[PDB]
Amino acid sequence: DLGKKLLEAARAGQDDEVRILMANGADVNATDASGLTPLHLAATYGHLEIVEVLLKHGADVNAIDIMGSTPLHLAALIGHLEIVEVLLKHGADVNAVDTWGDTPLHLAAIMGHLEIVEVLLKHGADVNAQDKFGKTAFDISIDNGNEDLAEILQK
Amino acid sequence: MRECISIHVGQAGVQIGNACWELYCLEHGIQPDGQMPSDKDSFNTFFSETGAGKHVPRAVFVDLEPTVIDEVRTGTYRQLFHPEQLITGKEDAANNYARGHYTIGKEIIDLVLDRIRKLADQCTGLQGFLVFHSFGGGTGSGFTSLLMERLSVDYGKKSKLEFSIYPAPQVSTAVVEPYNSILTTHTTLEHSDCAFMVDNEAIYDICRRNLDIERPTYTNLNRLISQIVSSITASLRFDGALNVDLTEFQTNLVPYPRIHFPLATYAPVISAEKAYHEQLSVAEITNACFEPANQMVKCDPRHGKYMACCLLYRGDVVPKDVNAAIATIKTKRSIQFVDWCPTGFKVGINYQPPTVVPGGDLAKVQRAVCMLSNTTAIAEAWARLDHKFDLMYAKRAFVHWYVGEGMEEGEFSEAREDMAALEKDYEEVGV
Amino acid sequence: MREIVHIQAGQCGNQIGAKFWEVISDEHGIDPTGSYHGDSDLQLERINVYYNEATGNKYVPRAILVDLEPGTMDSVRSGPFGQIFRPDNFVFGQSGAGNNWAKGHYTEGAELVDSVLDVVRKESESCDCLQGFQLTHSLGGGTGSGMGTLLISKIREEYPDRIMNTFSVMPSPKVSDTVVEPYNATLSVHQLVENTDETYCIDNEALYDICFRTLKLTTPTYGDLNHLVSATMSGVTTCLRFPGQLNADLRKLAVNMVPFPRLHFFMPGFAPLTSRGSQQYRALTVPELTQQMFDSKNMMAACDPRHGRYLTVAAIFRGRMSMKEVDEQMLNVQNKNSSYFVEWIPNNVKTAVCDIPPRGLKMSATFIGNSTAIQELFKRISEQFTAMFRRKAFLHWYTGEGMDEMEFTEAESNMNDLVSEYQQYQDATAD
Ligand SMILES: Nc1nc2c(ncn2[C@@H]2O[C@H](COP(=O)(O)OP(=O)(O)OP(=O)(O)O)[C@@H](O)[C@H]2O)c(=O)[nH]1
Ligand SMILES: Nc1nc2c(ncn2[C@@H]2O[C@H](COP(=O)(O)OP(=O)(O)OP(=O)(O)O)[C@@H](O)[C@H]2O)c(=O)[nH]1
Ligand SMILES: [Mg+2]
Repeated sequence: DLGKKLLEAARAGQDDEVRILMANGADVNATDASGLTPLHLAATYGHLEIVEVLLKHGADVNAIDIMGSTPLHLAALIGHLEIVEVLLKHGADVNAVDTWGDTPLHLAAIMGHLEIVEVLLKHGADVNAQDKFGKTAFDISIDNGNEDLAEILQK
Repeated sequence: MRECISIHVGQAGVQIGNACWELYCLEHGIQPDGQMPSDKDSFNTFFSETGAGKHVPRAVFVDLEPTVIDEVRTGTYRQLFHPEQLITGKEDAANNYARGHYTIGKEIIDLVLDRIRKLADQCTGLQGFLVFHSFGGGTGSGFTSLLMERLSVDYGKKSKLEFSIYPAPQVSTAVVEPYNSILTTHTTLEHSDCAFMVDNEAIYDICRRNLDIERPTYTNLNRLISQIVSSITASLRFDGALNVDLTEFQTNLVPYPRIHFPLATYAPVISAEKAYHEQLSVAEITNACFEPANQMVKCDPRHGKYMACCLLYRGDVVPKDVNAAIATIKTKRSIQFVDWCPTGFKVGINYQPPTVVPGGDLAKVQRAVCMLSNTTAIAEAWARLDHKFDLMYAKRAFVHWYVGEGMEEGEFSEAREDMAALEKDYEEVGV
Repeated sequence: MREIVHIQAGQCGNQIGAKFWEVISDEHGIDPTGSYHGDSDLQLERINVYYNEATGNKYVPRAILVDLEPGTMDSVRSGPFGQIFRPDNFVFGQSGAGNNWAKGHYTEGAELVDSVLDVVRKESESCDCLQGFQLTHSLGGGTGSGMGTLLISKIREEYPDRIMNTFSVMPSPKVSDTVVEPYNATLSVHQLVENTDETYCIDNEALYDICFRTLKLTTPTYGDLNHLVSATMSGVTTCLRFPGQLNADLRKLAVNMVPFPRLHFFMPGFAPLTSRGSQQYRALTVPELTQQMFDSKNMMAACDPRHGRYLTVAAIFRGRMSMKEVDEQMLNVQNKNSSYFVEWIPNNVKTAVCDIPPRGLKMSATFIGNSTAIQELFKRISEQFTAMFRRKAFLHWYTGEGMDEMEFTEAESNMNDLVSEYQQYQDATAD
């Protein structure tokens, strides 16, 4: 099965191996045991080129894993701003909610990726979105004392 | 001769001991090298004599660190003390009672006992020991209580008198000082026959207004403390009729062995800058002995009852002036004694004026008086300590520092219970 | 209690550690060659605390420089005092850790940690009265965090009675946007809770905020942050390098500042806040220095003290100033902000005054506080950790080095209990 090979080729960042497996019929939307797609692992490990070649060959930009994490969730969490913009331009749900109530704005705010926060707000991120604990991205900024993030959310 | 051995534990005990022995030599006319030109009687209770006419104090200086005692080894009285009587460790108890009692203190206690035994072997008839130590220090509380326990075994018949430094926040160096104070009081209670507390706050305040010292330091406090301690031990080093030995201290001031904390009051305390002050009369200094602001421990004897009261005068004091001044106190002021005690004032007069130390903040006085009284109002000082103990112990704060140095946590409650019984002991006497 | 063995692990540990030696050597009058060049006796009174006297008035810093990548080997020598470090104390590895906490704690760092313990033993056995160890390191990396905590555990197992002090640098996305740093910090904090006696929380989040907002530095560099660190490390260690009575050693400071074993993470503060290359007439008054020490914009950790309660506080004042004025301003802030101090620990604020101010300053004020508000710092790292751990992001980097996944949950559980402990004592009343 070439799905497990494409999964690890997308994680390791082997662009040439991703293009070869795709031509050999590898499941682009294959999932590991956690439900992670090659687009998930590509967006997690900062492989922008593999992210683009995946979306160009039928990758579900809004695929969710077992915990409901989208590639935008992980890209905003790890802080790959370039992958975040590419995912958003390909139809990524900016307000996707995972199993913990977190939106891509929540993870970008918690991790201090202020530039990703500004891009998510520009693309329609719901500031009123609450996690499972009743906290919004603005609530996290106040609770953590992150004044720089609070001013960004106030625009 | 009925000799007395002084023991100075910790920094407070050593520094105050250094000020006391400086004052003793000045009172007895002893040069810093130990030579006294005016004969070489009664001063022998505190000083031994060598073949070369050198008078060595019967003093032991013990500290778990050498910094403070090295000042005595390289001070003005470097040649005065026996060099082997200056015992130092390398690591202090860190403000931990358990360190000075259970761990670090055990590494030097047997050496301290052997050096004390060497001094006791030079005594014809040892009275006992005067122990100088702090309440809040790890050594002054931990090692002292351990030393008091050991002295009770090797010298069961000898008397043990304490000069204790009550903690005060203005000069305090540790937050666990209420712990160390309560822990050392419970373990020393049965091993001490008489303990003169020195409230650092009372001495601090007297230095502030009575001496016009803005920020008093240990030097200012120790010079005043040594003035009071010398007034208490003057009867042991001079001829007299009141408190001639350590046994009389318990007989006159200690009706029950548990309530052995007499309140000391000294008067007058005049700044040296007012050298031309008018000489205060016997009645004025005697009335100042009942003013709460002249006392060594912050309390209100008007709120308590007297079980004993000794008046030790120094200087131009005619005994008929004491009786007249005492007859006015008994009549004018409502000074209530306990019903089971003679409503009387024991009076001892040393007709030599008090000696002022050069460099001190005290002025020369023609007459002074130190009042030793056992009043139930000193339980207020215990209450202030026990409250600070209860506030911290309720949350078990800083307790881990003590259990980590070979001390079970039950000793905290066992010491706190004994203090609750001590406060109760003051209640059954005066209601 | 005199000599301290300094250790610096990782890039940040050696960077802020070299700045520590550069700052205190200037205060002690020690030039990079190791000779004395000052004109004050207080600079040697306790010079053996951090320096070893070598040959011909040469003071070699008792420091050990550790790292996994050899790039920092030439980085310290490129500095001013790079030649003052002993070449024997340079224990560096072949390959770095790459921000992998497991690489420093289990694989690469564990392979080289035995070589560091050899130099630690060589410096410790050359100590007359070693009081403990101090370690500068960051928590976000792999060497200073993963191996630093391993060095702490192995040194504690070898010297259990010694004080384990650390200058730990908390990570922040404002300074380094590396997402695995919450992993390394949480695993390190789990180790610091069990194996250190005193930890100075130097939060990079607060360092960036002071430079960006207060100092008005648009682009603050590591030198701008380390300027605040070196000023803090010099202030918090003032009582250890100069003659004093309060907190003069690592254990007495720990006994006074650590009421509970796990709550040993201090919030340091410095006043006045100054940037390098731009110092101006400070002329800060004692009340201005007092109000700034307890201000949140002056805290080295991004925590609002007004949101928590002070368990213990040690204030250090440097420079020539009125001792009485410091006592009044200290008692005034405690009166004005009475609700911000725990009531069940009386006299929990301790004040020390040193006559030697730091470089380029006439008046200085250093704050050392054990505040329950430090949970805000731990909660921020916990939320960043939980955000990463719930998605299992980059978890293979750690488990690939033989590290168990349950160690992540155990570290997160322990830090969550630490936050719960601070909140528990934040809500406790005297009743
Ligand atoms: N009056 C007076 N009090 C002192 C002096 N030195 C210390 N104290 C007080 O004693 C307490 C501290 O105990 P120390 O005597 O310094 O300590 P120690 O007995 O040497 O114990 P460790 O050093 O902790 O092992 C505090 O309450 C101080 O205010 C002094 O010279 N005079
Ligand atoms: N304040 C301050 N933080 C620093 C400095 N150098 C690194 N850091 C912080 O330390 C963290 C990274 O740890 P480092 O010390 O660089 O790493 P290390 O301990 O050398 O470990 P490896 O490089 O992974 O082998 C990040 O949070 C950086 O912001 C410095 O000079 N000052
Ligand atoms: Mg001491």
